[PDB]
Amino acid sequence: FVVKDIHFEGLQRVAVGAALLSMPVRTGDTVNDEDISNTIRALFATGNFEDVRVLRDGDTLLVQVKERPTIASITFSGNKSVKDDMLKQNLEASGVRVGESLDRTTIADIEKGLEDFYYSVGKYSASVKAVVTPLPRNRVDLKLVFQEGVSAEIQQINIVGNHAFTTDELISHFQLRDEVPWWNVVGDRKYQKQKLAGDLETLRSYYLDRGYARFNIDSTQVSLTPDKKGIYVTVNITEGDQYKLSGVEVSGNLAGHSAEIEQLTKIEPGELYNGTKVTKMEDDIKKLLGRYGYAYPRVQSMPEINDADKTVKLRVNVDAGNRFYVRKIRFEGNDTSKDAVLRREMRQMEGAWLGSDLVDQGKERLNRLGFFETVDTDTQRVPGSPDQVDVVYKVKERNTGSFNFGIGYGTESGVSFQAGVQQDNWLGTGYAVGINGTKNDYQTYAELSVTNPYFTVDGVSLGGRLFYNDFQYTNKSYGTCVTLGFPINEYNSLRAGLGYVHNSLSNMQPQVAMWRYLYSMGEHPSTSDQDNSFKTDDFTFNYGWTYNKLDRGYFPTDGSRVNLTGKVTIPGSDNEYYKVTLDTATYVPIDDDHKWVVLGRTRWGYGDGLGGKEMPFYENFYAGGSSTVRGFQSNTIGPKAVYFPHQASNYDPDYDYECATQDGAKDLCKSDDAVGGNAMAVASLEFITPTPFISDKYANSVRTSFFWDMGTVWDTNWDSSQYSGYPDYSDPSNIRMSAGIALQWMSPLGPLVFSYAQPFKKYDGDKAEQFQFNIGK
Amino acid sequence: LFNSEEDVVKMSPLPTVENQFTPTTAWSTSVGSGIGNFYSNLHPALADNVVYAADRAGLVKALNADDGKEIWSVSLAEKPALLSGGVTVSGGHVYIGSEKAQVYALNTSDGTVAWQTKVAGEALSRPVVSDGLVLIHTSNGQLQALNEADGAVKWTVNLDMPSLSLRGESAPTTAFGAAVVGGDNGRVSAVLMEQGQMIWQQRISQATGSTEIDRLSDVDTTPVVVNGVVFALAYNGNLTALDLRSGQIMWKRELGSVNDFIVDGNRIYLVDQNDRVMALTIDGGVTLWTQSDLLHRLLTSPVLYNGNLVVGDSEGYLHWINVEDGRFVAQQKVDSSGFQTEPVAADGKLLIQAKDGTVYSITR
Amino acid sequence: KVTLDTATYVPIDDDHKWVVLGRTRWGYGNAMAVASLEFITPTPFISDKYANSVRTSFFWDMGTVWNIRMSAGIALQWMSPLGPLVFSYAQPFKKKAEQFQFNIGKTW
Amino acid sequence: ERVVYRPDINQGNYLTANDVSKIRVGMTQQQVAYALGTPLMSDPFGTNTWFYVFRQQPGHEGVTQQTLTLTFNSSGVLTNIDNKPALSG
Amino acid sequence: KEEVPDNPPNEIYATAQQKLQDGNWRQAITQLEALDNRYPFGPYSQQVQLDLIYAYYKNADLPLAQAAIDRFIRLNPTHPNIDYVMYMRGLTNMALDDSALQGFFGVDRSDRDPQHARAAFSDFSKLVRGYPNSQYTTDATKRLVFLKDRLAKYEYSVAEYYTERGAWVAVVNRVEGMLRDYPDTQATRDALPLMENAYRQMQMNAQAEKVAKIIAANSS
Amino acid sequence: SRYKRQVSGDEAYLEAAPLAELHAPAGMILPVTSGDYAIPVTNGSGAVGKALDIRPPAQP
Repeated sequence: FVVKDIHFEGLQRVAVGAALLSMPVRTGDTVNDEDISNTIRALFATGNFEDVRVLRDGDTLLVQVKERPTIASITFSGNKSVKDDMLKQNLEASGVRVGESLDRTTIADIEKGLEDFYYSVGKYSASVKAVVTPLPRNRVDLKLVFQEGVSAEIQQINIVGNHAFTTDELISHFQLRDEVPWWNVVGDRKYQKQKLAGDLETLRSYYLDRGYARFNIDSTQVSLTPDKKGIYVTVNITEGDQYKLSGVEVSGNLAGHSAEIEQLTKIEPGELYNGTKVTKMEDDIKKLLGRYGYAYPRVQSMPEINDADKTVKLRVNVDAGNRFYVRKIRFEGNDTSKDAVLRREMRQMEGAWLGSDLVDQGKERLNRLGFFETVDTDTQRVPGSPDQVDVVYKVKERNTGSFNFGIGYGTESGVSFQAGVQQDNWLGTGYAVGINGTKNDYQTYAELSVTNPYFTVDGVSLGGRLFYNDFQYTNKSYGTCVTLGFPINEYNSLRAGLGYVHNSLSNMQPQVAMWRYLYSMGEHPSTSDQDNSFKTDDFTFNYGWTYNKLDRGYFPTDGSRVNLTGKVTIPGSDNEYYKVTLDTATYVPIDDDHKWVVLGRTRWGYGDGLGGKEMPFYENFYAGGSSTVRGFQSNTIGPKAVYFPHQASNYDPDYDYECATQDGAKDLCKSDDAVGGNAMAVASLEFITPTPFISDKYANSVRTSFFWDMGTVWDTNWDSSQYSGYPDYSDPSNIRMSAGIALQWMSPLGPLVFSYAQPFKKYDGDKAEQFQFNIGK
Repeated sequence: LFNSEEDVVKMSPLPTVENQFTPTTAWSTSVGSGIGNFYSNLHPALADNVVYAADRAGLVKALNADDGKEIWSVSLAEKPALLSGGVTVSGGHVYIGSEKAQVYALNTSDGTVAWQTKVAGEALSRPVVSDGLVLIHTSNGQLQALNEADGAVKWTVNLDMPSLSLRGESAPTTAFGAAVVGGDNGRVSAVLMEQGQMIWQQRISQATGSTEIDRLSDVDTTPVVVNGVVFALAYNGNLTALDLRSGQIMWKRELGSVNDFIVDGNRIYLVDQNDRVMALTIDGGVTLWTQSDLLHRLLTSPVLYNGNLVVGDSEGYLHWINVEDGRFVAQQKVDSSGFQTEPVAADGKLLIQAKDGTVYSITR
Repeated sequence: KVTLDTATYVPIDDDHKWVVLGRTRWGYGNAMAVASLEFITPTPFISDKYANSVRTSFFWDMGTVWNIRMSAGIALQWMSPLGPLVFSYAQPFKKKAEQFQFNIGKTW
Repeated sequence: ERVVYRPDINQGNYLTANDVSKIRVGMTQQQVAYALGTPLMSDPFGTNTWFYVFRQQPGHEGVTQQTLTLTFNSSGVLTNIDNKPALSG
Repeated sequence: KEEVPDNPPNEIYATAQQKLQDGNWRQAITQLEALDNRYPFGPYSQQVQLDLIYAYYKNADLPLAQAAIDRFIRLNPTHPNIDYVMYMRGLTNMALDDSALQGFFGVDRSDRDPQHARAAFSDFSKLVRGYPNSQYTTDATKRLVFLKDRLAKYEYSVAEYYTERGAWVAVVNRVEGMLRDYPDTQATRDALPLMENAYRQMQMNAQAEKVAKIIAANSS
Repeated sequence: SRYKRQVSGDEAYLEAAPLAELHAPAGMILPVTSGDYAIPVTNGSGAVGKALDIRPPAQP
């Protein structure tokens, strides 16, 4: 039989031509019932529907397929542990495409697939139910709902066959927890399929680090209680035996670096075996060859085990391969940042041999720049060349710019304003700008900051700033500065910068600690009154130096830090002075495990007049508080205010202008209120030693110490001849000091500190504060 | 927590009846702490009116079956033992397993350790004793037969293990010198006890309905042999009856799948995935009566006693069910934190251990 | 300095047009603790198309600094073409005062 | 005369006495490319000359360069060699 | 958003097209998506897709215009007006290059990531070499003439940075790259002094004199 | 969306200077050219800039 034409109806999903070309037998072909069934199989393949009827009443064939709504939209019920994106991506991967054919069989299948997904993510006992509803013109909407009980809780981890080590210690090293203490209820108990593998590798690492080179996990398995809350994990072990490490030997195609490899691969004979130090040895080998331009060396340790001698001979096989050269560096996703803003940061040159650590520390420098959410390198051999590669950096540019604006309005006070525009990475060129303002009702504050981090490509930054403040003692100041700051080693950094500062001082209380300063200026305000007003204009040469060698994160173990800053007034300033400062820190470990540490600290400072003028009192030094010496209120340690009797105090007595008031005493107040000194000395000896309230798994997370803090602040040119009846603040020997304890903790975003100290030596009016707390330092 | 501890099992409200049988505690004693939250097979045992009982901490105690007073106590632990597997008795020896792969044999007279050996991994199964062998099933699917006088292994057989087990309790049984045993792979097997030769084995469940849950198929029930027919029952699989020698399936039932079936009067009594009690005939499993009223009030192994089926639930009630129609007969007092382990089919006595370790003697 | 804060939301009516909010903030740098509860309503005079972005709220605030402060207030929020905007009115129960506030804040 | 901390600017391809002494007249271009590695510079303007420049400027100051240059007849036969061992400033 | 009554697809099409004629792309886009969702395989599907790629382009939904264009060229690679879709792939990739710098235009952004300009050049040249009769060919040619210069300015910016860093072999390699890829443009003629400098700093005086000869003979 | 400018049809590209090929001095050759060549085929009929009826064809 031969068919001359084919008839269809509906053709909702597919046109006549597409259907005809899809089927195996087409118009004009010799066909029979079997070929018609094959066309029905093609109709199955397109996956619309299956029920069909056929008729052969002449030279043409009539075929039709029953039409029902199949094209499905998807909507979900309340999913709690598995998020929407996870759910929908899993659904799509399963095969239920949005706006695509669907069927009861498909619904059942996707039900079981979703169940398999839930149980895979460990939501055992879950149930999946899916339903559909009709829509006009062959469409439907898929509604599927889930019920899911308590997540599976690992009842125990039961290591078996371990010896010389207890189960609780090994499971202490697991990230899984069979119990969470009521001290740490924020902990976790949820089972995870892949985390178990990570913990089994942690157990293997532990035994290999203790030296059991024959260690094998000869079976590991999981079981599940009939009520499916409880999961049981059990793990068989055999260690075999403990082994010593014999002399390493290096073989293979060494590129003449044999001396620098042998001296690296030394070990003392009879050393106890350890897996991490072997891995570190192999990594240092391939790092060493990497530094000299072999981007892709092969290294493989292949230990030989003497079960009789209890010794392992660690063979290391090395071949350097061939040198690699970077012909191109590329950046991608850099839609905004000027390309030089990326290239300037990185250390790998183009047209040079590939240092595999230089590319990675380039990526680190790009992260530490901060403009990018993510950075990831790739490296691809160019076609037709054995020796040279492109390196390409993908990035996501973070949105760095910020803008905040605020208005306030009130009763008993007027309008208030704030504004704050800032953007590091300015117009992509890598400048940082900021402009900030605050018109209060009784204050005005504004400042402008711009900093070019590469004024020259070597990394000399040039900063500038402008500021203005005024208040309604009454104070107004405004000024500018520019600073050049440029590293001199990885550790050691230097910076310098001119500055200018106007300030106007008015309506201040008359007191000995500043009236002599005004006298040195030739400003002679009456001590009976508060009409005083003084104006001046500093021109300044600032400088500073810095040193960091701490080689640690949150808690330093060893090394030192120093910071130095100073000022000199440039000639032609309306006042003239200098000051200097040091901060230092010095950590000395008293055991070579760095578990006991002696920490010294100091601060220093001095400042004085030039040309017979005197240093402005607002530049004075203050000491006390956790930043300086613990157990004292902040700034309390200096010499105290000695006020003159003054009428018209604060424009009206108001009954609270204590001491020397309009209705106050005839004589000088000698307050408890501390002015600063013009000179300072501070020291600490701090001893850092953990105590049995610890676990080794958090003994790095908490640090405890006790210390002896010493401090003194004095007023080097206090005239003891006129005020001989009052304590001589010219004398440095009034050293005051405390001792105490401190506790420090390091949650991921910042250190946190507690301290207790007794100011066991102190003098009149020093405000003690036994208990002190601060973040970050 | 954010998870709100939501409830999805919706356990059936408590069915209740007048206490016709007026169950009462003959005596009650504490044998230590309980098994508590750890699912495990510890249950009491009896010989010649001396009871023996055990604690997951390690404590083993012997009690008089009528007085409930201690005869002896041993701590059986280092200066916990994670004691498990559950007590068995033959002659003068008390055999006990551990989740740390030890097996202990204690003297009935005083409890002194007569021998102790290590088996391959945790011995979650109850030791099964026969004609000079102590046969123990481990969590590694190993069957190890220990010399009754000596504790040394005579032979071992390996049974395959799924990537995730349910529970390798799967205690064996002995018949005509062959041991018949379950296994986490869902195949009942038989081995020749003098020497461990494989005789036959048979798969009794479907697979591939899921990557995991629907192919959880553990035969953790004890099989039972009567008149030469083996009965076996598998978590998602069928109840099946088999010949002791052919290993052919006579018939299959889906009617129930999971737990601790028993047989008497040619009727099989069973507990399902969801805790419905039912009775079945040997002559092809069909429902004689069913008691689908207890679903998810996690039941225990049913014990036939005084013409009733006794079963304890997750919260402390001994449900008594009539042996010949599916109707409740009594409901004992709420006992200490519920039950999670078998009652023992002692003669005249009954004992059950609550999850807190209290043993209870139940009488009418 | 460090600041950490938590917010929880739970609707009262099943269309979620009526919903209630609790917020707590802790800050260190002197230190501050703040606790707040807010009720949220459909808006007075515009359709759901605008309600998708315009919001109105009534709130209780309690705060302490180491001072104690307590206030109750009505607030409006809008996501403008420029950026996200807050307007607020307050009548404090504890002690000049912050009787009106207006606040715009965006990253570019 | 500047003190600011520069990174180690290194340029070209690596040369040593052991490497360059492999090259001898009459080698085909492929064999000398194998002996030293691919030339990181070559004369673009219509001739075969190759430039093995090895240049280093590590640390704060001081620079070193070795210039090896090779030139080839057509079909790539090395006909002349020049090797400047230091920057003839 | 809300949708109009839909039972006559011609009327929802006519109102979508009216909104597109008006320039209310935010309405036309949503109503054409509604028509595509309700009648995806209807006769209007093709012209609806061409209107929808136009609305995505003018609405600046460029990654959706890209997805729809790739899907269209996949679905009908032989469509008789596929030249327009090729042209729209050029325009959408070039418009992805021409981004604002943090919302402000007119900064010389020629040395930001060129990959979208490179793709736009590839797709315009794939148009002009394939469909030389099409009316879009002359505009595509002027896009190409702009894009090549905009790429050479990137290579020049990198050669200038390596000149400042003093990586003279990178400077020489990149300017030789410009001289082989981008021979016939400004920025290349501006880069030749960088190559002559780099050769002179490396004491490769013969090459420096060759480059100075090219500069002289080509000096404007 | 940041692209608002170019999607307006800015025709700022039409200002871009024409291509201006180098010529080799005596005794030299310029490096061999590569794939970024703009084909010279152009048509006067083809409109440019805002004048081009970018809107989709009347009957696809």
